[PDB]
Parts: sequence; C-alpha cells; structure tokens
Amino acid sequence: MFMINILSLIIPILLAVAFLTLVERKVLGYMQLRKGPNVVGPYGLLQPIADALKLVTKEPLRPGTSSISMFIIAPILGLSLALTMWVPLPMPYPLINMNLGVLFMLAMSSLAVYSILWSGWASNSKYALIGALRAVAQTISYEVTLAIILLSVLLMNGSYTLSTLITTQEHIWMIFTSWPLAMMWFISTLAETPFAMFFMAEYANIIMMNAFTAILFLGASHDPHTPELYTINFVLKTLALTITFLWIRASYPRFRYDQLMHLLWKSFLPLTLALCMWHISLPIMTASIPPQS
Amino acid sequence: LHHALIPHGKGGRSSVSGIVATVFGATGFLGRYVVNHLGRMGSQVIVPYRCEPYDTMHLRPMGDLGQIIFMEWNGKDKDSIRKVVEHSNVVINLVGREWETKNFDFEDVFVKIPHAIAQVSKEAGVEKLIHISHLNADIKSPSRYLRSKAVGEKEVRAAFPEATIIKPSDIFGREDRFLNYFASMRWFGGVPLISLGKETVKQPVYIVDVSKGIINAIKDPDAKGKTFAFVGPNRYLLFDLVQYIFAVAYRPFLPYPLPHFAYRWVGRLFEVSPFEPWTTRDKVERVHMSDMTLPHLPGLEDLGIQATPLELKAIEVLRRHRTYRWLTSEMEDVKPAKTVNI
Ligand SMILES: CCCCCCCCCCCCCCCCCC(=O)OC[C@H](COP(=O)([O-])OCC[N+](C)(C)C)OC(=O)CCCCCCCCCCCCCCCCC
Ligand SMILES: NC(=O)C1=CN([C@@H]2O[C@H](COP(=O)(O)OP(=O)(O)OC[C@H]3O[C@@H](n4cnc5c(N)ncnc54)[C@H](OP(=O)(O)O)[C@@H]3O)[C@@H](O)[C@H]2O)C=CC1
Repeated sequence: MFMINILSLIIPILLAVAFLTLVERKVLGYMQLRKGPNVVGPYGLLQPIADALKLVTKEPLRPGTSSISMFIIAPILGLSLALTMWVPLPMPYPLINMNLGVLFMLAMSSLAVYSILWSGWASNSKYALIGALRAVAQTISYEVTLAIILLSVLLMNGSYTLSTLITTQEHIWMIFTSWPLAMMWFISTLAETPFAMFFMAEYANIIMMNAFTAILFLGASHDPHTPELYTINFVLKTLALTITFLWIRASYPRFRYDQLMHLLWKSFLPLTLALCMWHISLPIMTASIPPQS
Repeated sequence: LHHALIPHGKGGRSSVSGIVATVFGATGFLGRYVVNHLGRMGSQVIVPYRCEPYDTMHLRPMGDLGQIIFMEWNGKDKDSIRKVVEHSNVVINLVGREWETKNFDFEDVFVKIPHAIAQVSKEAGVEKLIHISHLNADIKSPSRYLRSKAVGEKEVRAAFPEATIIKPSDIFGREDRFLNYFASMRWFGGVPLISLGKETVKQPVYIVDVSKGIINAIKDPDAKGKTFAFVGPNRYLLFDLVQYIFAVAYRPFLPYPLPHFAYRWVGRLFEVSPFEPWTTRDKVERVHMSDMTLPHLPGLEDLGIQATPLELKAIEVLRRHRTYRWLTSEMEDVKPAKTVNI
C-alpha cells in the first residue's frame, strides 16, 4: 500500500497548494479593508475550483521563438521538484527517513533555479532573459546563507537526519538557542522563492519552506503512541508561519536588486559566518556535543 | 432604385454604397475577407451567423456602427433563410464544409443549402446572387466535394437564372487551408504525397482578388446569369509548391512517395477524431486532382481584376510557419518557384 501513501501526500499537498491561495487573497484582502473572494461559493470556498478548471480550458499560447522541448520540461522539473521535497519531512513519521535528509532537501531545492533559468531562455524575450538572470542570481546568491544557517543550526542537533530534529527540540523550541539565526533563516527563505504550473511549483515551496522552518526551529513533542499530537502541532505551526509569510507580502515595498545583493553579501553573509562560528564552538564550549546515533 | 439606396460618399465606412449584402457563412476563410471589403465602402451586411457570437465577434470592427447586422438562422430552416434576405439588394452565398460531418452530409452543404436559398430569395424579391462553386468540381470525380458542388451548382443556377457563379481554383491566404495545410506535414512525419507528386498541377489565386472580384461582380451589371472562373496568373506542379513553401518557410523539405492506397485509409483514420479532422478522404484525392483551363469562362482580368502571383503574396501567410531560425528573413531568399505556365 506504500503507493497509496504517496497519493495520500501528493494530492492533498496539491490541494493544499491549491487552497491556501484563497487564504492569501482573503488575508491580503481583509488586511486592506477588503473582503477577498466571498461571492463564489460560501466565503470563496469554491474560488479555487473557479480558477483552476478555467485555466486548463484556456489555450496555452506558445511564443513563436520558443524552444518547445525546454518550454515543457522546465515545468516538468518545477512540479517534480515542488512535490518531491515533501517526501522526507519528519511529519509524524516521514515517508522517507533518509539519514541525509537535510542535504537531500538542499540539493533538490537548489535545483529549482534550473526551471526559472530555462523558462527565461526558452521564452527568448528581452524581458524573460533579464528576469531569468535577475531571478537566478538572487536565488544562487542565497543558498550560501541558507546552507550556513542550516549547517550551524544542526551542530546542536546531532546530524542531518530530519527525524532527529524532534528529539533535539523536545524540551524547548530550538529558536530560543538560535533566534538570531531564525530571523537570519526566515528572511532568506522569502527571497529564494506552463504558467499554470508555475503557480504550483513555487507555491508548494512556500508552504514547505515554512514546514521546513516549523520542524527546524519550533518543534513539538511526538508521543510514541498517539501521533495526532504532532500532526496538529506541526500544522498549526506551519500555518502561523505561512500567515506571517503573507503578512509581510503586503507590508513592505519590494526589495531592489542592488540592495538585494548588498543586503546579503554585506549585512547577512558576514553575520551568518559569526553565528556559525558561535554555534560550532558552543557545543564544544559547554561539552554539549550531541549524539549522531 | 430605392430612395435610401443611391450610392453616396467617397467610399468610406460611413458612406452608403447601396449594396445590401446578406453574406452566408461569413465566419470562414473567405467570408471574413469579403465582409471586410463589403464593409469598407459602407454596405449593410445582414449575415445569418449561426455559431456562438464570440466566434463572430471579430467581424464587428469592419463596418460603421449599425452596418453589420448579425442575425440568427438555421441551415435546415427555410423560414430562417426567408427572414434574412427579405429585404436585400443582393445575396452572397459561401456555405462550404471542407470535411465531412455527421449532421451535414457533403451534399447537404452543397446541394440542398445552395439551392435552398436561391428560390426563397427570389421569392422574397432579391436582385442578384453570387453563389460560388469550386472550379475543380466535376460530376464524375472520385471526391464527394467535386460531385456535390457540381450538382448543386446547376440547381441554384436553374432556380435563380441570374445567379452568377464564381469558380475559385485555389484561394490561398492567411488561413487558406492549403499553405498551412502544406506546412502541417512537419508534425505528421514524412510528406505522404503519392507517387512523389509529379503528376498534378494547381493554379492558386490570392484570396483578396477573389473578394475584389465578388464586389466587382456585385457592381458589374453583366454578372447576372454569367459564370466566372477565378484562377491565379501562374500554375505549379504540386511537387514544386511543397518544395517551394517548405523553402519559403526554410523548413527541411522531406518528401516521401507514400502509396495511394495507404493514404486512402489514413485519411479516414485522421477523421476518427470526433472534433475537426485534420485530413479527410474527400481531400486525399482532391489534392492530387489537377486543374482545368476552360477558356470560355470569363476570368478576373475580364472582370477588371488583376491576379497577384503566389510568389509575392506569400510572405504574409508564410511568416507564421517559419520559426525563429529564419523569422527575421525577408522576401526573395527562396528561389522563384518555376511555373509551367499552361
Ligand atoms: C551571547 C549572544 C550570542 C549571539 C549574539 C548575536 C548578535 C546579537 C543580535 C544581532 C541582531 C539579530 C540577529 C540578526 C538579525 C539580522 C541582522 C541584520 O543584518 O539586520 C539588518 C538588515 C539590513 O538592514 P539595513 O540594510 O537597513 O542596514 C544594514 C547595515 N548597513 C547599512 C551597513 C548595510 O535588516 C534587514 O535586512 C531588514 C529586513 C529584510 C527582510 C524584510 C522582511 C522582514 C520581516 C521581519 C518580521 C518577521 C521576522 C521573522 C523572524 C523569524 C521568525 C521565525
Ligand atoms: N480552402 C477552402 O476553404 C476552399 C473553399 N472553397 C469554397 O469557397 C467557400 C469558402 O467559404 P469560407 O467561409 O471561406 O469557408 P470556411 O469553411 O472557412 O467557412 C464556412 C462558413 O460557412 C458556414 N457553414 C458551412 N457549412 C455550414 C452548414 N452546413 N450549415 C451552416 N453553416 C455552415 C461556417 O460555419 P462555421 O464557422 O460554424 O463552420 C462558416 O461560417 C465555400 O463555398 C467553400 O466550399 C473552395 C475551394 C477551397
């Protein structure tokens, strides 16, 4: 029945990808004195169905100067990635308990840059070429802060096994030991994230990033007998983070590129190095090095 | 003439030309171009559209306000015909279905309907009729197209003795269903032209001359009763055109002498799709049938219209087919395709 478990994950995540959009528009709506989708079905419950089947009935126009092969495989990778990093999440018990789950999460999430890079190239337009160039450099700039934060975070965890994160936190949320890193981590997650697909690809990244941040910094207690306790806690924590993720979507003017690079390489990277230096010696400092096994 | 029908104005949109057209089946390859030319001097078009108005919406911006009067009708309803042409100086018919449908058999679109409008329009009191008939149509052809058009042509001419009949040879244009049809071989594998296609000659004509002929036929008094044949100024063996247009598109020309009996079944296999079939068994041999050069039939030059050669009026339609690899190119490039020139 293991295959059934995959569909018991991919589809609801796909629906979860579908259904937080109404949350977004109504949160973004009610924020600006507005109402959000509330006329199509009760409180816009059927609004996601109101757009999806319309989109699939819309003809997918293709640019004349577009390489079809790349134009159709770039979304293939984009969706394939966006629904793959959901598999090793230590949600109650992960589908895959890869001993190197954190590395697998990073390598495969850093692969998303290919989709946007190919989309700009395959589209073959002046707008698409720069937009791909801007998006990728913004993205490829920000794994170095991503990797260091996660690396330095995991010194006090014990290994890259994502299931071990629960044991590490247990007593207190792990933010209380690395809250300078949490703001370091959370901000970096904002910027790293056919056309019908591209909704799904980046969007699962939005929730999973917050799901990834949820387990990493704000853990829960996984009772061996009853697993529903971790389920509710995990969902509630990743909902609060995502609401915050859209809380800041309509609360700041968007970053400009020169500051976007300046913010990292001159005010985020050097501080990330110091915290990593702080969190590499502190387990040694207090003889609190964790067990890998 | 009727008091509110005297031609006025210099031929602008808000100038009453006098012609009161009732073009049938304007939502087609030729209907759009003719209704534009009829709308370009101020003729109140009374087209019965039948499909969704959305597909007929693009006909709105080719006429003054209150000129293109869309009307509802049914092909199998005489009363529908009677209403639309009740008050019309002329009635123009282009009802044509290139493929075979379940609801309309091929004779339904070319025997019943073309004659089903002539007698009632005469009953209503029309003054003209420009029902067209394919030039290549033959009574004893193996294609249902050429048989059906011929038998319907005599009925409409007999029922309406003044019904001018236009004989277009091959109306090429933006979506003529030949040039893009010839371009369509790229996805469908090797070009399945039978016997390498060394035994068939076509004479195509650029569409807007044909529409120019139709309006000219409208204002020309001699058109009544006569039959006009509309052909281009040069003719080609079909192996030239397929090599030609592939070279104008700069696509790799990939001919293949597929046997005749194979394409006969494949044509109906293309028709298996419930939606618009890509290729029909009626068109499999319609391509391979050559053109006649009947001299007694008056042509465009006699009607006062010069015929543009296909070479010049090709880059417009062709540019859609070519990809980026030679999109920036211009005319010439491709060799001037060799004509056999009768
Ligand atoms: C014993 C103690 C050991 C550890 C001590 C650690 C050092 C002491 C604490 C240091 C400061 C706190 C940690 C680092 C924070 C970032 C530092 C930094 O560069 O700031 C200035 C930076 C840059 O500010 P700037 O660009 O104006 O100025 C920087 C300095 N110059 C001018 C020289 C370049 O601030 C930002 O980047 C602004 C925010 C950008 C993102 C926009 C959205 C913000 C959303 C905020 C609300 C949500 C927060 C969620 C938090 C996580 C929740 C799970
Ligand atoms: N390549 C070609 O198209 C060639 C065409 N011809 C002939 O010249 C004329 C071209 O007309 P054009 O408009 O360009 O052709 P199209 O096939 O592009 O469009 C035909 C038009 O007539 C309507 N129509 C066709 N059959 C019926 C029917 N049975 N009942 C109701 N409406 C119908 C169509 O409705 P809808 O839009 O809904 O389909 C459309 O408005 C026709 O007589 C055609 O047979 C001759 C040689 C080649």
